[PDB]
Amino acid sequence: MENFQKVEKIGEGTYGVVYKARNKLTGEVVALKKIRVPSTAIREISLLKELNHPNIVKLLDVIHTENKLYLVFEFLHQDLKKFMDASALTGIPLPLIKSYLFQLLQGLAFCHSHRVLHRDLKPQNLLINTEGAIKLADFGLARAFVTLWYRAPEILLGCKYYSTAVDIWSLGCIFAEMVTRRALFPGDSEIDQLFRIFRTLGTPDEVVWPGVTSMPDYKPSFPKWARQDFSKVVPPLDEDGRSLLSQMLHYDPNKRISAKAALAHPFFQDVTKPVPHLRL
Ligand SMILES: Cn1cnc2c(NCc3ccccc3)nc(NCCO)nc21
Repeated sequence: MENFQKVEKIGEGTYGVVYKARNKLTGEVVALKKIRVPSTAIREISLLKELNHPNIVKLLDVIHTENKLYLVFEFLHQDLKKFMDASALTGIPLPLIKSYLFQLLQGLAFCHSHRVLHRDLKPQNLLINTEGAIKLADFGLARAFVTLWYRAPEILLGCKYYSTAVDIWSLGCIFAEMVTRRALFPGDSEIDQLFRIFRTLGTPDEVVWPGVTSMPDYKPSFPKWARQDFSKVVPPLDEDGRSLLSQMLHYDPNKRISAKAALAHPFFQDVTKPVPHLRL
């Protein structure tokens, strides 16, 4: 819009291009998102404008002008993906990884309690500040209105009425990635994605996942793989970390751990809030 000096295109995703912009009037630097108009989209958004939390990127303003929608968000200095790319030679220390996951579970727990799902978590929409805080960006736009890597298996198998459990799956995937410095399931197609999950956690069945064989995209023709030990999957992570991850990656959406429950896991017993050395 004309109230902003679009100083840069910091990115672009499923819902449009995001720009680092300065408010011509307030002088503040904000993240301007040009959304790519449904009275309902508008109404879902208004709800999001009102959901505030320390671990959720704040939606400052909604500009519905000339039948166009722009979302104005607070600006954060870096995203997790870039930060991990910088740390790839030494990894993000466990204390920082632990603090980040803890904060992320709090954000998720706040949203999930309001029946708000993200549905598209990935390192790129996790933003961090020099203060050691991390926040979830784009929360709830999915309902208001492409890497398959963090996609929950029930979504891959055709489930249309998915739950908050899809976010815990995504988070578990990210958690593993920070630990090993390599993506857990780097799938290049929905079926490749699905068989990558199967080769590591083993092909699901009625025992571990009752109802699985009746899923829409489920085919009796799927290969049967065996489950690998987690010690081999996330070699560096301790027992507490592995049991937590295990619970986040349960096939059955109803058996997969909740964000609130995860906060009480013994893995977070020695959590602290260290500060990251960011290069801006
Ligand atoms: C809604 N929002 C608030 N701050 C940011 C931010 N800040 C990080 C940032 C700063 C400068 C250049 C690139 C990214 N990055 C992005 N998208 C980046 C994911 O590719 N959106 C943001």
